[PDB]
Amino acid sequence: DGVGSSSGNWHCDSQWLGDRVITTSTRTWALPTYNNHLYKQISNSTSGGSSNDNAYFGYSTPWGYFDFNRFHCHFSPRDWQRLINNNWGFRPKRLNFKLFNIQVKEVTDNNGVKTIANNLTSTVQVFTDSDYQLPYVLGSAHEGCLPPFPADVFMIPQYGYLTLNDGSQAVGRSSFYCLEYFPSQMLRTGNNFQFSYEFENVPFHSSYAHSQSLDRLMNPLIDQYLYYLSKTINGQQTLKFSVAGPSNMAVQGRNYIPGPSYRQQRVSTTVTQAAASEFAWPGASSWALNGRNSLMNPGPAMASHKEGEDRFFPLSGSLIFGKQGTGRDNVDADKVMITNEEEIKTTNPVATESYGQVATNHQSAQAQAQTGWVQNQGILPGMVWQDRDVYLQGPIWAKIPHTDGNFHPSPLMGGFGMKHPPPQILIKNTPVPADPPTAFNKDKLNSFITQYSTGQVSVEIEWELQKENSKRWNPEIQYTSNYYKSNNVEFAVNTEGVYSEPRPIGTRYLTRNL
Amino acid sequence: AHSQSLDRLMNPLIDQYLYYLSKTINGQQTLKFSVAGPSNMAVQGRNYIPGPSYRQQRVSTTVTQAAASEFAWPGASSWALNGRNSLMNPGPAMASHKE
Amino acid sequence: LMGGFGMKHPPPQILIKNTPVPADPPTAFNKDKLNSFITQYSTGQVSVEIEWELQKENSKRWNPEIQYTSNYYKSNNVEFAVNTEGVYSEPRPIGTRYLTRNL
Repeated sequence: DGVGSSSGNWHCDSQWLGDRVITTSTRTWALPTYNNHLYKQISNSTSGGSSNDNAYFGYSTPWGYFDFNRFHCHFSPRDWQRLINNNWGFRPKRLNFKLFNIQVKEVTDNNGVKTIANNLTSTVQVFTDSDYQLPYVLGSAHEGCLPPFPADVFMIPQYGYLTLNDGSQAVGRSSFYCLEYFPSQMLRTGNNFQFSYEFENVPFHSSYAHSQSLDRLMNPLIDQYLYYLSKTINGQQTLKFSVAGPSNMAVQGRNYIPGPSYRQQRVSTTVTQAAASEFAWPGASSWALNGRNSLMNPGPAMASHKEGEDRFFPLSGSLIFGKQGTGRDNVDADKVMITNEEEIKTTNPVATESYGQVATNHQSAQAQAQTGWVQNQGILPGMVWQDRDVYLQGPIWAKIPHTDGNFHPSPLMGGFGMKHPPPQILIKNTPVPADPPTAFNKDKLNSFITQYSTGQVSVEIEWELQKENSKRWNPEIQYTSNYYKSNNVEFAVNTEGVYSEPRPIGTRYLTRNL
Repeated sequence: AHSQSLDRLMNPLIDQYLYYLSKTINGQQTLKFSVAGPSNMAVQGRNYIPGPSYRQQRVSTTVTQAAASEFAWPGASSWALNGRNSLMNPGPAMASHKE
Repeated sequence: LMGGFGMKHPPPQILIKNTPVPADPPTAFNKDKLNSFITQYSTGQVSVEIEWELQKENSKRWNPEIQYTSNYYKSNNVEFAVNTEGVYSEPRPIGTRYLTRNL
């Protein structure tokens, strides 16, 4: 429109209908100039790294991008509490995104002092990768998302991507992408940008915990009409059979079995434990691709620990969040928040235990029957399992890789897997050259006016709800704040205005039968 | 042919908001955690993992290699059906060799 | 208890704030919330119009009523006016109960 007219209003609210909840969040963003308007080839050689498992090749772009792939970007703690305490499931339906109130500033430095002024004629470029023609980086748990607290002003992360690499070198199959080779809208201070997106059909997330275990689905009062091998010896091959009943539930015939497993090493959170060695990488569970070892993290959805063993967690089978103010490198256990998936112990195997035992020979009068531990078990017919729970500060969705085949493409870090997820939204400040020389020079200009941009961003997502119809008589487990006095209110600001999330919040508090 | 690898789908410029177990000992169970970022891509959390496998024995096409035994059948990867051994051929789709 | 009209739904609170305008951010991404802002303030005009309903007096009282009135006697300043330095002052509290009616 014009310089003196706002191009949008501040929309931040949650609307709770019967089977739907609509979340709207608005944030103020700041966008600097990245790479000084240049594309730069990057690799482990340019970052000084030399281990082959950490080798890479790719490019850093002068473009930024908008990321809102975390639940706390849309749900307040109270809204999250309502969702998890009142619904058996939820899933995103549609998306509305807006950019408005664009403000481009120029920075001039004379001597140790910088002056900031408006550049009303400068432009900012925005486009969406609706055709998914660029590498998708929103499927990784990267920082730079919209802040959970609406009052926080955030910096737009720089967009970068990786391609095929051989050590620090590239190959002929490696691809280079120029983001200026895409049509993009150019916005001055009076312009705004908006688009709508429809989520593809995805299953409802399981925001419930099973009230029954897979091995306890039988009637505890009635025998089965099936027999099991009880005895074998007299005290001669004396085969004896008995009815499987309530007194021996472990040997009863069952129609379904627990889901797959990929065993994790076990770590205790108890201080004054002596470790026998440094094992964080040597003892790690891991998968190899083209000679590169990657850590299995978080791996298949498995129960974090057995009943009563909350002190143990899988070495890399659980999401680890950092508390507010936590450092980047080598922080203590009390500075991080270790999530656990104990709710899925009713259907999924324990992460730090073998799946089971399998016969490994033919027993005879000369050879005793032998069994072997199954540390990793693939998918078998009749298996049932629960996917990893999602969290308030955890990811929402991920892009299913474009491959010939996949099985249960639920993101392993939690969330909804989609072939066509919300498109990447890329933003960049248009370069503004400084005064050029009065004589023609064919070289590309390298002198630009120092600029940055700021504005507001709004994203609205409609969520579909799956209401609970339980006939359970006794009250359910519910997420609740603790009344006991404390120096600060949980999920609030401190005396210095710092917002903090004191604990990870799952979704599985209500119960339903298996 | 894919222009990206499954273990290199992250942004090479931005850290993850997830932590991994870095250290354990002092040099006492001293648990230490660090942010998974571009400097250590191998330990970053990932949503998808490579497909299944059924390991094959490795053969070199280079002449003047000495083999330790006749292994074309004894070293073979194989599946059994009703007491009959059949060669795993060509088996699951797997990369023929490393880079 | 301090005087006035009690309402379950009084005039709503009107809240106003200057939108923060960040200063120049660093050229390398940092996940922390921005703490460098351009120093700003805002000014403008505000208008409020209120319609009041009146209850007229229908007294049959014969003698004149008590009325609030200014005092004619000379003074250095006019009551409810500005001083020589332009300072406006309210010299006394003024109630509302001067007219009379039967009990």
